[PDB]
Amino acid sequence: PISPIETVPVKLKPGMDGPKVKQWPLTEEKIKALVEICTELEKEGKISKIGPENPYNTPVFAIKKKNSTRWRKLVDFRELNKRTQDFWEVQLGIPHPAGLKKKKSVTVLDVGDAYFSVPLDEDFRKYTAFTIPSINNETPGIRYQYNVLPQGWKGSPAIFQSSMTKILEPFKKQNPDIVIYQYMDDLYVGSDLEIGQHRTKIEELRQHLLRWGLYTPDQKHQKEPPFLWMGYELHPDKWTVQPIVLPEKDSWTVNDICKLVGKLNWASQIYPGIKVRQLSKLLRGTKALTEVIPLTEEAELELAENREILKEPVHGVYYDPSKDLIAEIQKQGQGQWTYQIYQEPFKNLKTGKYARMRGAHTNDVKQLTEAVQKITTESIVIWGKTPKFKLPIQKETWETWWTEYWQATWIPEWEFVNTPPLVKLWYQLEKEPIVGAETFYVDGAANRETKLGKAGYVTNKGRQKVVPLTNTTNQKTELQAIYLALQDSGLEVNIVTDSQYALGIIQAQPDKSESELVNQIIEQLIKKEKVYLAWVPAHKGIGGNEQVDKL
Amino acid sequence: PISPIETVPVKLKPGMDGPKVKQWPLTEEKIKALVEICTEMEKEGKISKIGPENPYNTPVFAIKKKDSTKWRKLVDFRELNKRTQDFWEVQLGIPHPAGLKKKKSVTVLDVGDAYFSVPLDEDFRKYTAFTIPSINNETPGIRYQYNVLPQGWKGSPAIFQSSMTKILEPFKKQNPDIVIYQYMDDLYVGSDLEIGQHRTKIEELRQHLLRWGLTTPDKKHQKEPPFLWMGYELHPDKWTVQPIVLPEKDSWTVNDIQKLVGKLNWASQIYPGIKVRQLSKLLRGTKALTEVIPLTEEAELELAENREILKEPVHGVYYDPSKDLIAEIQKQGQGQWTYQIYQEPFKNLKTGKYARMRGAHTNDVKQLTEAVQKITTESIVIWGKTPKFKLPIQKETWETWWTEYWQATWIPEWEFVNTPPLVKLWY
Repeated sequence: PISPIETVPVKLKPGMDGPKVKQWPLTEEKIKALVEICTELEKEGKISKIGPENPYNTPVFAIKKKNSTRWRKLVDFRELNKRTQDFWEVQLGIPHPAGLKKKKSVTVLDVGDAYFSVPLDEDFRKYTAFTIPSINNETPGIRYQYNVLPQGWKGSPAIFQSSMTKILEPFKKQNPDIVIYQYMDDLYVGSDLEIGQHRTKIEELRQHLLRWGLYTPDQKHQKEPPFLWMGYELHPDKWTVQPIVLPEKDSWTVNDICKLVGKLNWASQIYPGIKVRQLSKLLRGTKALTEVIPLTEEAELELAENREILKEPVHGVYYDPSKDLIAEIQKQGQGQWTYQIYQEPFKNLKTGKYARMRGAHTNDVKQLTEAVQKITTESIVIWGKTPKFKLPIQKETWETWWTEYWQATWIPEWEFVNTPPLVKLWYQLEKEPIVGAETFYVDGAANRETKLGKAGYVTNKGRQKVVPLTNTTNQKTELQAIYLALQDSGLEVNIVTDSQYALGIIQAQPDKSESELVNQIIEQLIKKEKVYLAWVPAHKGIGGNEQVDKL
Repeated sequence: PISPIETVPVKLKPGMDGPKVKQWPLTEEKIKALVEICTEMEKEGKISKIGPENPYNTPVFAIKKKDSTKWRKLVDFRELNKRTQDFWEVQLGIPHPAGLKKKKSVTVLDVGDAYFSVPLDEDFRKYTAFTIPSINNETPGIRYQYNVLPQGWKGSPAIFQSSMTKILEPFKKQNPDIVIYQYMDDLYVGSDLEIGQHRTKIEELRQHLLRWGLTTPDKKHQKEPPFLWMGYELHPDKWTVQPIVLPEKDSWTVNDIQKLVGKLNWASQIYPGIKVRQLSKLLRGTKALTEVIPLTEEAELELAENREILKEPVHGVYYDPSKDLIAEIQKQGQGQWTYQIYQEPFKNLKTGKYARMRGAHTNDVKQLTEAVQKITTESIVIWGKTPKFKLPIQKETWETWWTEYWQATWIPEWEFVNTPPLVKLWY
């Protein structure tokens, strides 16, 4: 039933105009199915007929369920959605079950269908026009335009969520104690009443909606745990995510890979790692919705990663606002981190892993910090507050990094957990030059045009090395020189360089890098007893640095 | 006047659209506050609930002013301001009070409340949309747009200039020596009166304004033991610059002269009159670092001459009000933070060293945050313009907690940089 609720005024992007796309005939059985559906959808008031001064259209489609000989209208809105105004998405992620408190009585209503019942602004209506072919091209054509939010349109989700909100406004203030989450198709309702007074409010609310055209299937006997909500199974003192299975097939069409990314974008939020780059890219062009598109080498690879990603159950307990929030983090190795957020020991609210960095040179203490940061934000989004941290690092290790590191850095209040592998700095550079250790004056250069270069040093004892290099850069050679000096040196050494690039890398105390060279340096530095790096400008002729290179 | 006066037509800069900034997650404490604040705001018809058809959005949050118990809604209108027409309404006019920075005392009063009386152009309103978040995304955000001039918006002060001066007229005559400059939602009132005489003239001004509609922050008490009343009560007299110096000790090692010639080579970028040759030819030879190499070869020549060059202001350096100020902060260790403001690289208008809270302190973000606000306040008082900060912090570290220690009603422009080995070059 078309709601008597005010319509949200919609507009087309400035300058742009309604869709003019015209479709081609399909099949006799389909052109006949459409007519039958369209006499059904015209019955109530969802859609209407027009054919005089409507000069727009949108592609039309009739598919079938692989379960029965039934065909339903798919209308392709990909075009209109490009010329339709943006709506602001007032959602900063999707609800997380672990952010739910327990309720004696819980019901989940089905409003999947309610959008078809919310009216569409009158003016924007003429742009939802679509026309179906004719059997053997007999009749001129059937022109239809929608009266309600069309399935698949851009603003359907936004205007319905917005309308559902206003409709619920009165009922939420009248019953300030029952909690009502609304996320598209589901409607979570939970109160701490006995089953019956709650079943009353339920029908009481099932009527309030009916009063505004929103007819919600009669299933208030959804008191039969578990309850299904948003892809989660809500048990009495536990919740589990229903496993998601991605369709694995031979050939793929535009409609299929599109529908695939759709559900992936869904799982991407419950599960981490879901990457949808390689796939979505196969939507190039204005290619028909039902046209087979071959999955590239990355598309089959990416679908494989995602598939093994969500291959296990996820579980947790509910939130208790009385108790504190504890988060614990462990170093998994190979730049991987694990964590658990709980209130009671071993009864986790949420668990997860953290994924290194998109840079080059890094370090455990740093890695750990970003991890704390990620958890803090995630916790504030889910619970509204930062959690207490249990970390595998001494208060002394952090004090050393927090004072010798040149960038502001901070970690909330934490407790040290004595569980290996502990995180620590693997070496410290010396602050003062070392007396008695041989001083190496390193340097290295390269020819940009031929990529050929050389790195070497010249110590005080008179020692001098010079190795020729193939396909390298000035930065690589400058680091290689630092490397020579460190191979050909005792337990203690002094290195003087003209490379500011290099000074900065080694001075940030990396313990793992992308550059094999840098790693070899790391590996080397750990083996030393006292290292001292010193900088001095170049082409100024300083020390012996000027008397290093010949070429 | 809140009277049914006509609105001033306002437009965005050409080819630019409204803001579409994401709302960051807030804590339950700040959400409940924003909710309470906004329910009253609309109850009085100053903001209005809006739908999803309004695509724009600016980030909103709460803080406490220095030493306060009252939450204050703060909307990050940086993007909106950037996209809003630069109002010709007395912009070059009211040339910044070059004497404001010269006074003994300067109080800062929050007059942003005045804005809530002048209506906002109905066509501009949609661009002031902000969203209040939900814990766990329980519900969609709570959305609103402003029906009146908003605090934090660059046009609120511009439009009100006209009735602001008309209220300051009686005061400015009775007290011809008191200087008053306004920046955004703040009134900067400075005098040369004894701190007691000053506070009296401020409470007088407060009351006057109060008699003309606008409310200002109260001067409740100063009982706070941990010294928390030194804010919003400036003393521009003590503002001193930080000179670039050189080390001085009896023995001089090879290393010392390398960390001396090096530092000086960089300094010569600022002052083209620094010779290095004397000390470079004294470093000749692949010698050991710890080797105490005689100061000789007429080293005291430049070593003491260049020590002098670092006592004269930079040649050609002056403030050009037609370009943004830039600010760089360096972490020096031990609650120490040095900084520089300039408009052209190496032509510093002012170098400094945020030192307050230089004690053993645990929180760098808190310190840098307070530093940024002190440097921002000094720029207002000196040049009447906030600078663009280059912050020595990782983007994510900063965004996770800066609003936890913010008390300014303005927010400057900032970016993130990875400080190199140039920190020590500022001692």
